[PDB]
Amino acid sequence: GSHMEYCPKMLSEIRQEDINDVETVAYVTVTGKTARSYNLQYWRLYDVPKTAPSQWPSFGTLRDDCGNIQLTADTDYVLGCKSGNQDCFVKLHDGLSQKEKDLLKE
Repeated sequence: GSHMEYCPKMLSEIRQEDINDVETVAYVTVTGKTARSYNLQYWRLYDVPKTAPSQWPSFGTLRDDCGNIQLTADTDYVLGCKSGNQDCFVKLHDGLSQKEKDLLKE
């Protein structure tokens, strides 16, 4: 079926509230798109809201059932997700301010 939980949102600004409400925040590149999911390369899991797990896969996918995002090929994003890559927020990595860098402990 379709799930509101697989409708990622673009964030203009990453704030503490956004970080606290996800399980992981990651630095990713979108490497392509299958049917309904973006393909992802993971570069780093930030140590927020909690210290990052020791082990994490280099590849993953992000499902979008809505289309309220239009991610571009070979483009870098910060991706904040609850477990299973649901209720995600997305922000262009090249658009990070120093404030956001500090929140992410970049």
